[PDB]
Amino acid sequence: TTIYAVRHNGKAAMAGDGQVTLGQQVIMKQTARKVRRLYEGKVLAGFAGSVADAFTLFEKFETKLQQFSGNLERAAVELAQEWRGDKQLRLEAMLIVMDKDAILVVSGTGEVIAPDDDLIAIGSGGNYALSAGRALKRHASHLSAEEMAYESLKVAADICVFTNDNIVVETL
Amino acid sequence: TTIYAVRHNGKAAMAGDGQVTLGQQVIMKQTARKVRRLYEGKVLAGFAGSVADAFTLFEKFETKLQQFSGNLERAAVELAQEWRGDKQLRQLEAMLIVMDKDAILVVSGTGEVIAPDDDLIAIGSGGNYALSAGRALKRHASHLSAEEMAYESLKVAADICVFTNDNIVVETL
Amino acid sequence: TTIYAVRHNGKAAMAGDGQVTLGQQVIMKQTARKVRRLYEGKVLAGFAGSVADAFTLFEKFETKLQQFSGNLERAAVELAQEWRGDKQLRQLEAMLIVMDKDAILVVSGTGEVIAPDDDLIAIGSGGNYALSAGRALKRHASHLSAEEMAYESLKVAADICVFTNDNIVVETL
Amino acid sequence: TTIYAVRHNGKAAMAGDGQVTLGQQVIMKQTARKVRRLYEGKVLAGFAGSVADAFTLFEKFETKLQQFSGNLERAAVELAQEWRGDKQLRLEAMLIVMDKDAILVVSGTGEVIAPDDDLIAIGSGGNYALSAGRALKRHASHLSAEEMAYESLKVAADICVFTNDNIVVETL
Amino acid sequence: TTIYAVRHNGKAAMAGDGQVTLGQQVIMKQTARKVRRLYEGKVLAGFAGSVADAFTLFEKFETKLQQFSGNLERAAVELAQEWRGDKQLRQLEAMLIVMDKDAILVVSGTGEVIAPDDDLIAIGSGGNYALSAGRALKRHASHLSAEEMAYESLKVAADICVFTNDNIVVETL
Amino acid sequence: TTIYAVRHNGKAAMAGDGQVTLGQQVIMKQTARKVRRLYEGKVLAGFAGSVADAFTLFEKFETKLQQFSGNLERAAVELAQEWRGDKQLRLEAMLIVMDKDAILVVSGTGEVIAPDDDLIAIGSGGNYALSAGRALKRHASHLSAEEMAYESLKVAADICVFTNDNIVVETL
Amino acid sequence: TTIYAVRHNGKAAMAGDGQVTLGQQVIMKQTARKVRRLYEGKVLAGFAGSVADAFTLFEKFETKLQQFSGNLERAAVELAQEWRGDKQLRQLEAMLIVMDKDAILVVSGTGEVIAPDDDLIAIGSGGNYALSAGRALKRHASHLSAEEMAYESLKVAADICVFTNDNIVVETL
Amino acid sequence: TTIYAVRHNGKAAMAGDGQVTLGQQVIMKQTARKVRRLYEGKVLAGFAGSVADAFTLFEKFETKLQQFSGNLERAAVELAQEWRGDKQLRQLEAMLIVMDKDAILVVSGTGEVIAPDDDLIAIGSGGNYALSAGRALKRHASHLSAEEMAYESLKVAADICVFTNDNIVVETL
Amino acid sequence: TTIYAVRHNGKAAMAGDGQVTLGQQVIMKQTARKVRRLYEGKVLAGFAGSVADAFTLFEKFETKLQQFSGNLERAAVELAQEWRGDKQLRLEAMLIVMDKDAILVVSGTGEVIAPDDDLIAIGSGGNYALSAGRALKRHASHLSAEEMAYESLKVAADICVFTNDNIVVETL
Amino acid sequence: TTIYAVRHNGKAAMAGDGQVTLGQQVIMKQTARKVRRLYEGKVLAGFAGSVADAFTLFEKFETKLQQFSGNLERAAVELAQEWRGDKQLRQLEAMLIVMDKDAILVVSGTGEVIAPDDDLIAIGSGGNYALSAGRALKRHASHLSAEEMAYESLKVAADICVFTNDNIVVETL
Amino acid sequence: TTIYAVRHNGKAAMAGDGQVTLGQQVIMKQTARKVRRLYEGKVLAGFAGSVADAFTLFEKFETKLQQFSGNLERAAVELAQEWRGDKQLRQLEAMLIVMDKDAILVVSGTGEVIAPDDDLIAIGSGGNYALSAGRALKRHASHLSAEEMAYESLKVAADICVFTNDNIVVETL
Repeated sequence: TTIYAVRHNGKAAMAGDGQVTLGQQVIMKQTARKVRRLYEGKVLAGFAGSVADAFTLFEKFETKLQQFSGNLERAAVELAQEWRGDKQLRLEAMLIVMDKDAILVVSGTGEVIAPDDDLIAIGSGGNYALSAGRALKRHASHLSAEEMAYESLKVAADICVFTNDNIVVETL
Repeated sequence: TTIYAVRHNGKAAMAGDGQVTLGQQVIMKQTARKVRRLYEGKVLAGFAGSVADAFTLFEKFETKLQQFSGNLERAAVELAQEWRGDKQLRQLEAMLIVMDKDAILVVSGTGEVIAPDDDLIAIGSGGNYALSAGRALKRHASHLSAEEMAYESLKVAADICVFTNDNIVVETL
Repeated sequence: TTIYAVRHNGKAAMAGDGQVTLGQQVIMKQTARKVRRLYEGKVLAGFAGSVADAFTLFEKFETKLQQFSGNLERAAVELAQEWRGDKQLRQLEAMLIVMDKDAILVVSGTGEVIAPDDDLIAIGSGGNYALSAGRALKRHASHLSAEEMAYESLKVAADICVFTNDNIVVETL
Repeated sequence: TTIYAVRHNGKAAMAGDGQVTLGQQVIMKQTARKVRRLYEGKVLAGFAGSVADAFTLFEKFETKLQQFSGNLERAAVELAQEWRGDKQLRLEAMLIVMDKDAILVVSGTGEVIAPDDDLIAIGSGGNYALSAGRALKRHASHLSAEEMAYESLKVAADICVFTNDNIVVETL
Repeated sequence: TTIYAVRHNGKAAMAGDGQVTLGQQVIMKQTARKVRRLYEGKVLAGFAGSVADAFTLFEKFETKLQQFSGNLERAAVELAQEWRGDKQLRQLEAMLIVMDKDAILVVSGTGEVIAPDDDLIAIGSGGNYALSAGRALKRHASHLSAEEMAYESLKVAADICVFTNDNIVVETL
Repeated sequence: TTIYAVRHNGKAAMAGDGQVTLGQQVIMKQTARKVRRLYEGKVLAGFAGSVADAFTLFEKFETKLQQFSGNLERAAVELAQEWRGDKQLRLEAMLIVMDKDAILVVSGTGEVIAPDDDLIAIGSGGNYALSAGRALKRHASHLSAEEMAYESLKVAADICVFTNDNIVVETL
Repeated sequence: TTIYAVRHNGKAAMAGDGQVTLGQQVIMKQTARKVRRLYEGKVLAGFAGSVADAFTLFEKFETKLQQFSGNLERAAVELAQEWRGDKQLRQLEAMLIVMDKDAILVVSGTGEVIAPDDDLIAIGSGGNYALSAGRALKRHASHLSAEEMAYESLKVAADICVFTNDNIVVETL
Repeated sequence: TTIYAVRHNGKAAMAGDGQVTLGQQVIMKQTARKVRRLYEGKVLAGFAGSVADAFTLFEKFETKLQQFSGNLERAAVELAQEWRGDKQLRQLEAMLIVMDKDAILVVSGTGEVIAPDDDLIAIGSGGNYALSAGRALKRHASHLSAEEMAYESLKVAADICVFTNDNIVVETL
Repeated sequence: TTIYAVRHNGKAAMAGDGQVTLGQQVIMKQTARKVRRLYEGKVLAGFAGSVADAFTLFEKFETKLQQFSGNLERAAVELAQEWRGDKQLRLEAMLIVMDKDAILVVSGTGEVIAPDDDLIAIGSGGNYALSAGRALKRHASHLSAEEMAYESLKVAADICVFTNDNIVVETL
Repeated sequence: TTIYAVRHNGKAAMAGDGQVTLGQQVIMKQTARKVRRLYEGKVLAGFAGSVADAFTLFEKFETKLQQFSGNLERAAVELAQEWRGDKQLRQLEAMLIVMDKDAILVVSGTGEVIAPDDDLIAIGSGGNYALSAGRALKRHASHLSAEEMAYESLKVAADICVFTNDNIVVETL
Repeated sequence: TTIYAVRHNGKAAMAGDGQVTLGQQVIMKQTARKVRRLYEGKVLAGFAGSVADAFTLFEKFETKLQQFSGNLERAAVELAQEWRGDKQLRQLEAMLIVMDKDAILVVSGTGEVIAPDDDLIAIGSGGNYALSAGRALKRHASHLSAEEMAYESLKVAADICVFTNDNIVVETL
């Protein structure tokens, strides 16, 4: 799994692959959709874990956003301390959220991280898309956010055994 | 244990073996019936796991279907979230297979709800072998019926997996 | 990694993928060729482990093929007891597969030598998936040649195993 | 540690960082030189382990090259099966070698790998420089091999805690 | 410990040894009686674990026998899902065996409920040894009564299992 | 620790040593009293664990005896299933109880054991006093219960590093 | 991570780096600000763990600062016994550091509360390296202010600790 | 940490060191005060463990003393049973030392309440060394006062144990 | 397995059971003979391990006895340091040897132990026969050495799950 | 086991207990003599391990005492590097203690050679307890001879260590 | 153990403490001399580890110096390769410090030969603390001599590390 988000030239994008793996060994699905639209379509979210846990956190993050009038950082922080508060969800998959202004990553370890260069990724191949995204932002700034997100996922897909090239890109 | 569901040529079939193994070493039963009919004969379900856990998850799922108006996909996800929260029923190992005349779904104890792209999938220790046979059969032997594909895929899994025998029972919707 | 051999209808074939994985996570190569021709082109061999160990065992097996008048079964067995006798290669978890015009054999670090009952067998991460596909094709698609069978069996394994890709090279005898 | 090699437009390069880490926790040196010239300056080699093990393998690889008249692949293969043969050196650090025609990676696990796209890397941050190098080769082919090797190391340096930005680039 | 039940030729019997072992090393008792009569004498039950857990499960099973009009199969299944539902007894590795005039059932901490295909089954350390003896006697010594079969099966297990002695008590129905 | 009980010739006895060991290595006390009188002096009890756990179980066993009119076996059984029921006490030290008619051993594993020959023991050296007690009952039946209990403890004391010879014998 | 506090020559300072590391291998952020101002700007606090836990403990400590008339030592101690009393934060291996105009305190998941003997202390991965630098500067470079001391101590730690960078933010009181 | 109590020649003294160690490797404080006065100066108590756990157990013990009319022995046992039941306060590692003008007691997290036969005892990582010195001193150097024996025994423990220093503070009743 | 030796009233005896257990779970033989005669019938030996290891040590101990003219202690000591010297035999089963004058126990850990009271035992139930043998020597000295050895084994047999009552007693 | 050596007031003594323990649980001997006289009676030596290893090291040390003109310190050091150089005795966790009229030395499997700062040292399970007693007696009971000191130090250790008894044999030089 | 070498202002100094610890818990010596002079007073060497291993590696290094004509760098690398090959002398834990009037070097048991960029470095359990102090001193207290920096850096390490004491001995070239 790899989910990469990038704000570039007033355009925001988030791309994800489609592979689902069981027991770190077998492929069970190739066409999964891991990028979801939240909060009246003003937030692009993604989760590197299971769909049951993803939907549970997506729901709790939506009520936090409605509680704080779309304050992405404050909603993420209280979700993180609520997430760590739960017996069951306290899980090493990470959450990535993004509105028109900020990007954030929320981990089960309670870390809330905003990227320094408006680009970040999660999943088993996230550091590979992050590596390609940074080279693209510096040496290929003529690419759009959607193009950057797609090429970074494609780079990580050829490296990560748990990330395929069935890449879907969502724009805000 | 190997349970396999396939939708082919307008028919739906779910097969399963009958071996019950304890301690990953000893056989105690050879003729178990692992494929059950739910929701007044409209849902075929099976469970890789124990009997009491199967009946528990079977009841919660049928309850979910009546509450969600027969929506298999929405009931499977809600059951998955309920399954993960319950600390007594939480089995990362166990998996659930369900199928109606329209869709097939697998509910993981890890919380994953998977819909097969090719309308065939399997669970259990030998499920990936039946999955391999079924894919080959759907491609190069499409003349076989759904219940024939289900039986032949279970037969291949049984000759490879030590926890799956050839006492195969096929249920057709 | 997946390597699958099949002797079907007077033909022999051995196919392998091309993916090389490090640390069970990262892909370093996609177009590796793991099926090597041995003994004046009369023998096909494959190894599920590393390149260094593959060559070491290939040369030793080639030696004993000259030593035993090209007798695959006896060359395989004494290679197996020397393999186990070496303090180096005893720790290898990968297996070796060899075939000629008349026989298929698998040699292991366990000291195993297996002739398949149906003239088809596989090794590697997804070998059991290609084996299931091959057995289903052998029974319900016997019109396919050995070259198509080995190729189609590998693609089924490639779509399930995360350590096996579709860059499949089929070497026929 | 990260050592990245790339052949591009008839030019060959290999870059390495300078950080040395003890116990995966403390930095002991920042200016180490990890890229060495072998075989009359026709081979660029690098090792992701300790300098004693690096020099030992560098010496055995030089005699193999002189034995096989510069056959990089045949020298690497017999070094790998000799490497696995040794009681002590049988070690999870990897070796990278490169002449004017080929690039190779040799692991203590006996793997001899030639890259598909004339670029590869080793070390704790090697997959990050590999990720940036592939995005650069596709979307910034106007860069030279030396420039590509330097930017890939710099990308991996900002990601890997064991890789610093004291990057030295050697060209063949 | 070994407890073996058999319904053969219109008779039912359940036998158990008497050895109690602590720490898998030391014998504390030799004449324990592990076969208890339940439900107005119409049910025989045995537990391979400790006395405290045996009584706890015996009373709960006796409750559900009154609750379900003496239906063994359904009382066993809901006892199995409550057993698994308790944070206490979920960790128990021992199994429970129950029988009446018409059925034999084994309930486990795994949530298992198994009806034997041949009306004979066993539990405990040497249950598989008594099971093998019972199946051989069922096929080649069918003239023996259920009481002799259960007794002879236990003595075979006692001569192999270090945790099973010859102080065997056969309770017939 | 070793606590041995024996009924012999209408006389009942229970003997215990006095050593207390911390961390299975250091001696902290030599004069501990491990045999206690319960239920109006009609029950001799002993516990092979800590004094806080001993007093807790001694209290729960006394109320069970008063609830069942001195039925030693029924009180022990429901104590055992209550003992296993507790989160904290569910402990590998064992309990030994004895009235004028029966002897019982209750373990944290839920085992309730009456001896076949009216003699039994608990503790790290219990099997050694049990071994000597059985040889004494067969080849030295002229000894009293109190003498038998004392000599069995003394035999176990010279063998078990956690059992000293400060032996106190209580008779019913 | 490294956070170092020092009260020297009538001044108070607390400095921290900016590196955030995941899995002890990968850097996700370089410009984090881990020194937060508390209690109407009269208290500086820092946490070596995650952001969620840092805020949780910051708000609880701020509560007890109002609750105890701004008494750092007593607010720290009762925060420590509540921290240990929570089944959540008991498992936290990181420590908390707090200071006002008169005292410096470190609170741990161990239940520890330590006032430094020389009005200087540090926490985090490289805290002991900044502590050593601070003590050497306190003895042989007492002319430096508390702001320069805390800053220089962090740079020494940054050049040794792989989890501490040079993006140091010094908050003075 | 080493705390040692001795009653000798009509005087009672309890000594302790001042070293606070984290991670069994690093020193953070050298002048801690581990011997506290309780129950209006009539009880000397110390705690091998953390500060927050010490203050928690100190408060529960003083509460136990007021409820049991100053009975040290009955309060120590009741505190021990309360300590074992509380899953949040349960520390098998930690130990508590208490002493009045009549008795000395040690309360273990394992639940043991020990009264010394020779009216001297110690707790902490270096307690057995101070215990060894104190026994030798009470036998062959009885001319020393109780506070002298307490200091000299701590001084011997400090030169042997790496977790105990010579910053010894002696409190006399 | 239990092998017990005792010198008593000028008579020497060594008794052993007959049970052989595989994997600490299953009984494979009930009539094994574990007490062997060595050195012209002047030494009674026993081994608590496998028959292949027993015969190997029995042979090496016989040549040591012939080398030292029947010095039981000196032969046992050099066997023990030779035993620890071997790569394969360096094994937690113990050896027991006995001539007309001394009894010794030799462990794979290099311990050579002569009993203080002319009686000692080895095997999984050795401490139980040792416990009964000491009570018998003190409170039933009218028994012969052969009777004492038999009753001690019989006591250990009813306690140890790995020791049966097929007891053979050999006298010197 | 405890062995303690002391050179005090122109006298030298080495004392040891007699308890032999197997499996850290059971006592096999109570009157063992672990202090052996070496090198024409001019050297006392003791080993905290097994008898076989004690003799092996005793003979090797006696060899190097002849080899080095009875120089204890140099014979000890080269014995230490040969001890570590042997693949056998490298795994020994016990230590060796040697003394003559002028020096005391401890040699370890770690390769350690230590001369005590105060001419007294101990080895074995309770060596640190006898060491503490010896240091207290050296400071506050200097009138005792070396023979009484070594004897009294061992009895203190015997009353604390479960692997050390009171059957103490004091060998004077 | 902490050994620290610094070259400053035309002078070279190497300091070390005197604590010897066994089992990471108990002190056996407080006045050891860990800094040795080699190569006829031209080389200062120290060893974090045991005595016998120090003398062994000291001898092999001096032999390497005579063979390489006093070349510290070439002798250190050759010793490192020799150290890794010897399976009896291979200590991943141990480290070696050497220094002449020109260079400083550290030889790791992991095989690393490091030359400090700032001409100061340290080894041992508390070496990174002395390294932190020394860097701060070279920057903000350059007026101190090399032997003063060596002592003060060891003094800071000793007050933090539990395995390093203040019995510091400084050797100057």
